[PDB]
Amino acid sequence: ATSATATFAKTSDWGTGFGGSWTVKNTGTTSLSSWTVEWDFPTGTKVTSAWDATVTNSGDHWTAKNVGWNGTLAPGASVSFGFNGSGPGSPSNCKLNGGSCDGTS
Repeated sequence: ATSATATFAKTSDWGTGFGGSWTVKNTGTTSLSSWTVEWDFPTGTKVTSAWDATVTNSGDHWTAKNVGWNGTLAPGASVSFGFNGSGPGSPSNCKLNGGSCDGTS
């Protein structure tokens, strides 16, 4: 609502592998620049490969960025990015844009 919102989704899991599908939507807020969605991966999990989004890691915390080098986007738009990780696929602590996430957590 009058801001940036995101939601978690499932792509496809093959036995032990799972396909993460995050949804990013920036509408309402002023002119944007880039979207950075990060979360905590307590349970045995790790993004082995990421597409359309550079997923990084740091100990027990993870983050996903795409325009972290240009940061040039409009105040209104919607984009999604998927990836493949080895584990359950049940991420938590959905915080993006410095602590922001609706319709999920």
